[PDB]
Amino acid sequence: KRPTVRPRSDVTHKQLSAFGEYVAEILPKYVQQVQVSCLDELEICIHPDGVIPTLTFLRDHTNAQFKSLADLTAVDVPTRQNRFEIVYNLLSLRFNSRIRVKTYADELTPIDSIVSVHIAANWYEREVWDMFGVFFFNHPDLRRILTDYGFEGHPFRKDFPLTGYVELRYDDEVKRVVAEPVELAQEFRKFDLNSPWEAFPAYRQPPE
Amino acid sequence: PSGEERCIACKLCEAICPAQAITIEAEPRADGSRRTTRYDIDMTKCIYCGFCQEACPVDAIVEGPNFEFSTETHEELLYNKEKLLNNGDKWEAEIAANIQADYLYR
Amino acid sequence: KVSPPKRAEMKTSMESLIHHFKLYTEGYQVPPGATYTAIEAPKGEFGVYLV
Amino acid sequence: TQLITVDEKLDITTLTGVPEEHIKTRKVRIFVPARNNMQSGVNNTKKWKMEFDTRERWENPLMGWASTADPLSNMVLTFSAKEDAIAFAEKNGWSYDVEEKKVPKPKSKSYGANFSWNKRTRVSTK
Amino acid sequence: LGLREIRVHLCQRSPGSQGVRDFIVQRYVELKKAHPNLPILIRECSEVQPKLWARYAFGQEKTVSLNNLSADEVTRAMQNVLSG
Amino acid sequence: PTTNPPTARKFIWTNHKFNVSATPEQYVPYSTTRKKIHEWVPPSTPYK
Amino acid sequence: TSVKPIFSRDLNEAKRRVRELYRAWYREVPNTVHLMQLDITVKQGRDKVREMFMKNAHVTDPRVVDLLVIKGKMELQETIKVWKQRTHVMRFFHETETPRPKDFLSKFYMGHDP
Amino acid sequence: ASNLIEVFVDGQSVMVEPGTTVLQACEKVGMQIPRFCYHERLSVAGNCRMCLVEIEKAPKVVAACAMPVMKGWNILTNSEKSKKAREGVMEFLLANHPLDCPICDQGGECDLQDQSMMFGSDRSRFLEGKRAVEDKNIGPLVKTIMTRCIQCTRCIRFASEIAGVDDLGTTGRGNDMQVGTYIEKMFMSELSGNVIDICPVGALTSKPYAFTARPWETRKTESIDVMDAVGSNIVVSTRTGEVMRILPRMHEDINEEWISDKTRFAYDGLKRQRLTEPMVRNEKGLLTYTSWEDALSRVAGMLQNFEGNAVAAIAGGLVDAEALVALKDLLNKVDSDNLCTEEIFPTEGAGTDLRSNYLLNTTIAGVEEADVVLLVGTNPRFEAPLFNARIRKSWLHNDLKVALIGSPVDLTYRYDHLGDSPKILQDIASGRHSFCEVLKDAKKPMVVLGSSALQRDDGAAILVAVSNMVQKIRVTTGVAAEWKVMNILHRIASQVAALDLGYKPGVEAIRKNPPKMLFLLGADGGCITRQDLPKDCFIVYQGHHGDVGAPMADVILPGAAYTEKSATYVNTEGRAQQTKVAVTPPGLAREDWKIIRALSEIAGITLPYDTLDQVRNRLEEVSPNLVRYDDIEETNYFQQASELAKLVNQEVLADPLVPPQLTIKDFYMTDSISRASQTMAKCVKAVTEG
Amino acid sequence: GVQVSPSGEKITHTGQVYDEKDYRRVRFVDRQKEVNENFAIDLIAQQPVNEVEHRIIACDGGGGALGHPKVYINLDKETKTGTCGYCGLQFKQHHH
Ligand code: SF4
Ligand code: SF4
Ligand code: SF4
Ligand code: SF4
Ligand code: FES
Ligand SMILES: [K+]
Ligand SMILES: [Zn+2]
Repeated sequence: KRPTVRPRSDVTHKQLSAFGEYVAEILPKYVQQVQVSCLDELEICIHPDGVIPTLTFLRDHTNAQFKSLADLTAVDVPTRQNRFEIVYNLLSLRFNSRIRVKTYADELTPIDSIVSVHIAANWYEREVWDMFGVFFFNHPDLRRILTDYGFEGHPFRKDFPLTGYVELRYDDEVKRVVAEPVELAQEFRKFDLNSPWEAFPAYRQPPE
Repeated sequence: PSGEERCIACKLCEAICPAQAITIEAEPRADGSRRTTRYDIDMTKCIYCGFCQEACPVDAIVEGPNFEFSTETHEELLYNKEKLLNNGDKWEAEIAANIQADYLYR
Repeated sequence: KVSPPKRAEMKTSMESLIHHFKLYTEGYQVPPGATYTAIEAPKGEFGVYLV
Repeated sequence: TQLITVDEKLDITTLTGVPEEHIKTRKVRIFVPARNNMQSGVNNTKKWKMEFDTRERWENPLMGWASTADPLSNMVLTFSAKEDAIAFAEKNGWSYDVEEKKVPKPKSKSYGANFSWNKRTRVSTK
Repeated sequence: LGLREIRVHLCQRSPGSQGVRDFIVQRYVELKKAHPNLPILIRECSEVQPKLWARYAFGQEKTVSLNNLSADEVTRAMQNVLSG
Repeated sequence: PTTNPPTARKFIWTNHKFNVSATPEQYVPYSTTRKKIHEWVPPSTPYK
Repeated sequence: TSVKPIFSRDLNEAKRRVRELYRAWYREVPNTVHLMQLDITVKQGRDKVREMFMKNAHVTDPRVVDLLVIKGKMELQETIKVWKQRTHVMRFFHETETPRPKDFLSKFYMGHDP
Repeated sequence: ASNLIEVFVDGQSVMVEPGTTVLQACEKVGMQIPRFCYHERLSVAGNCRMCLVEIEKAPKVVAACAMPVMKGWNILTNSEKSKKAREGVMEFLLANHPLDCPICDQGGECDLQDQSMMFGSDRSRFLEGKRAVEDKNIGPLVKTIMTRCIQCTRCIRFASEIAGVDDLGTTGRGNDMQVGTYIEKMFMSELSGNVIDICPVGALTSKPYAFTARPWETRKTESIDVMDAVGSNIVVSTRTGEVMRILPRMHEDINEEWISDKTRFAYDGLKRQRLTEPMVRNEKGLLTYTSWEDALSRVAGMLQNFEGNAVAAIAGGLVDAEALVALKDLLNKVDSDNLCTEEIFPTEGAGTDLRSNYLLNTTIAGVEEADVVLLVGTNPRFEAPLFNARIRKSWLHNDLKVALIGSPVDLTYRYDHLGDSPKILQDIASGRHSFCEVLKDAKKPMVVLGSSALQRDDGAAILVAVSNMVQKIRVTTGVAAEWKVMNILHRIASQVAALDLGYKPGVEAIRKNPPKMLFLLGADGGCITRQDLPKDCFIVYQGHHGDVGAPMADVILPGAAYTEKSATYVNTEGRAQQTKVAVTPPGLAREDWKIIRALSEIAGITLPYDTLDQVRNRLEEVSPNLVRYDDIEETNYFQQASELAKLVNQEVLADPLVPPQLTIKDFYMTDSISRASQTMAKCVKAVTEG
Repeated sequence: GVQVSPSGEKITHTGQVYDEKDYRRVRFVDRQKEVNENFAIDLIAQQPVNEVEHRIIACDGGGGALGHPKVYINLDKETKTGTCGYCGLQFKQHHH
């Protein structure tokens, strides 16, 4: 009706809520939270011990058939004890659906790799380790995949600086490409682009 | 058309520049006008996206149609206000015609 | 409040000028949430997980 | 069989990859940022911020730009709680200064005080 | 050798500084009468140990911890600092 | 621009210049701002 | 104060893994110097390996020690299979980088950085 | 729930005190109602109508800034009526608001723009022509473009209630109502840049800051002001390593929301007359630039040449505690005790031994809590503008009774002028005064003695007379022991920290024993010169501005400024605060304690600290309140100090108490940064001629 | 107009010129420091004051949507022309 607002269908929300209840009652040992967004996306937040059973159940169950892992990633929220939120987006071609599975980790608690469930998880978990430092148990070959050889630090972390700590240049005395502490001719000018007025009253957190 | 600079040092182009390729410093002029004292565009940093020319409220900064301006040193692509004003004076006969042909779409 | 107004409207209207200023300096505020949007790219499924 | 005991400080500085200078010589500040006095909006005073001490910015000889040498100059981290920021700073091995949140004091407001019979709060104009 | 400065660090509300507080309120005035040229800096804080600092000629400093000392022994420590 | 000449402005260059790179007429960048911090000038007369 | 281990229950087998990694690096240094045409000697490479281990020698958390061993094994594999180049190997020596002096007078003369 | 009423914001219960407005209840719940004319420290106006909200089961929206909640009200802050009201009011403002956003200094700092984006519509229906208003010329500090004004009367209420000048107002009627002055009048008081702060639109902008930067450009550094001894918390806005602006910071116990004009606009003096390189005298006698090694070598050689009493140091006003303790340690290691300050405090009696003897013991919240205030020998309006602003706030709200001994100066409130002679202190101590019967009627008196009054020759006599008077007041009124009556108001930022560290106040020791080597730690007051110094005196000036102390120095050492160093300053209350680094010192200038420590290492007596935290540890082990930041820990022993003061046997003079700052022209230039500021020079020229 | 330093270097419209002892003139040695010849302050000083009849005038810089945002200038002060804050054109009210 309204030309500027997205149309909303409630049938997808009902179906995803029913399937979330289904998965939650099937796996109460690991499922910690089930939510359906207003964008009609199902998220299941599980304990890190249940990554392998949850992913295996979602891939091999007759009513799930999430045989395709869309992607695997991490989100660094450095204000909780377990700062890395590991996100698995999965696609079911049989039922034309998508699901999201979340779990948590910190810098010193590795989680189980799901290479035995999906083979794309090999390179995806290599990227997660390279960019966040989240180790993965039982990985066939875990190593860096995008950073330079000998790169120190995991650059997608929040506390890692945007420009990094070292920069490369060709030194003619040693006839090599060498790493120096980073100096910028012009510093990256950060901007404070946050309005002091609340934009969304639906997301107003209660005062502390 | 009077010859006064269109730029009013509002830094909208600097704010919207996705590559942070624009550096602007400003102060009131001798007649009290709000004008820039530094307008630098690092063309080695610029991504040629037109966000500056579509964020400029007075059509001061534009991407004129010159593309054959390759240089032999890295420094010559670090434009300042004198270079940009000279480019505006050089290409005004074409930029004004392009804006005349284009401005009804934007 | 999301898309910039036309340039004539910006140069003739106060609300349009304010919105042009804020969209091209701060940008629109996106309400908090996460999504995975997948699009049939020519090379396959191109996905964006936006938080 | 899957639970051990660690009675230590939870130090991950050897794993973060930060050079030793930018750990030992750095000071961080944990604070709720003050409300910008040009505005009356208070939505930027809700979250704790951790920033670093300001280092040298000099003038570029070629162009006059603000050249810098420290990488942690634009690094600002957002935390929901002061103790969370404390935990992150101690975990990453940075010395910190903590400023307590300046909540504005509750104030007794009365519109009728502008028209007082005897008190000095009576205004002379509107 | 040669006393230059006395500093007394104490607490306003602490049992360990009670003798120091008593010493100040019943003996500091006549002490200042006795030595009206010597800086006896009384500094009080919330979470400091009761302390005495004696600064001498070339920057030397002797530190005496007088936590949980009563008024008479704080007086005796002060006299030991003043004499030598 | 013979049947439709462009608009004439007094600030438009009357003589077009080609690419002047690697010539003495080339463009050299510089900071266009003045000095911001002014140093104290000591007096030229001795105190004693 | 009770956490989940990664590989080592306590510091002893963590130090055992550290000794195994040091053994592997010590054996691999001469092969690296022979294979990549390095100006350094075998003594300098083993000294650099010992310097890196002693740089990390102050940690007492078994999980951190295990992750350090994992990272060291990753770098060891990057040196065994020739993925690190001559530049990547020589980046450990910082021979083009002048060192900042550690004394107050030199830091005062150089600049404002402490 | 005694004396509390339960109200609801969007159905959520909250208990509020009676008289709480709808806006205050909503901000207690946690939501900020839009506003333009309401300010938490101004009176309620209620004219901008942006705060209109819907109360449930009520047909008419109410103004939340003025309407108090009654009982059980459900405040629907996000209902359709509230949203429509906000959209309508925003449309009415932007109908006549001028399209000036690119050329307006309120670029990203605009309440009108932000509240438009958050609550107004996205387009305009206004098809008519806009109004335009001629600009005013109220002064060279505040630039007026009154076409942008939304007639919210915030500036009028501020100038009436806090500045206390009654010079602004509205002339006209209807759509032609214009804010300003009817006559061509220069609106120049102290605390006059706060109208630039509180004007929500860019109608009242800053003329020194004009067109310079944008708020998204500016980095914010939270620091402390050192232009006086109030210690106002400020934000230094720096862009690309250059100080761009000074804004206040919200600190309820010191400066609330405002700063003085000197604090706000004297920052441009940090860009002129700056010492950038170390300098030494030639063989001709002229100062020439040299290296740090050479300059410190010369100073160290002369220092190890000279012995204890021959070496002395004098501290100025803009000096941090770290440099003060470093210089004290250096002179103590060469066995020198002549560590003096330019400002004079009486050493007779207790002196600086008891910390309550030289502090604002009641503090600024105690000014808010007091009922009678007796100001002796001070002009607080210019010596401590935020302290006087707090006095005026208490005078407005708590009906404070203010009396003044000293010359009659305009304090922007009505007081009782008891006279200017210091013998009135003896009269009040004897108990024969109309103010004596006022005081015995009073309950929580406060007696504030000025450091400017202590600067006189009979400063000790004045201090002991005031102490005797305060003792008589305490024994005749029966006040509680928790209430502090005696207070000393300082005008020097470094003075309280120096007295805590143990500096002997005043240069009387220098005059008694003229030193052969002299350190001037930012000393630019000219209290000691080469006329009363010996002929072959070696002078080293360590400072940031070359004003009075640099030209008379043999060696010049460029130090940092308060915007350039992380430093410790103690205000009049005894509260210690630290400034953070906003920019770096220009040229070869260094941090002051680092300069002193490097000099000590070259001289061969190395101080036991190398980093700033170690210097703070030294500060703690000297007097451990310079590390208790933002702490207001109480002092005692006024009885002991008063007994010693009673045994002091000096006599007051017949000269009337005349403060040095009688007018705002005397206010605008007090220290080296103010004297180097061009903006302050323009202010002086305006209040003198224009 | 373009003026030269005692060093002979052209002074820009921002007033920028290197000092005699400034080493950064070596970037102009064997090259040229290019300065925009048309000074906008002088060019806008050359414009005649527009004599209008109304108390409030509207300026958009000319060309409609090709100019600057449309603002209104109040010509009440008879001792000073009203200057457009964007384009610098001056207007004066004709009281005859
Ligand atoms: S076109 Fe270039 S200068 Fe303009 S906004 Fe895009 S990147 Fe920046
Ligand atoms: S070029 Fe345009 S967008 Fe950039 S500062 Fe100037 S007026 Fe603003
Ligand atoms: S006050 Fe605000 S809305 Fe008005 S011109 Fe300035 S930025 Fe725009
Ligand atoms: S000038 Fe500013 S503060 Fe004063 S009434 Fe107008 S909008 Fe309000
Ligand atoms: S905020 Fe209440 S009417 Fe203005
Ligand atoms: K304003
Ligand atoms: Zn115009």
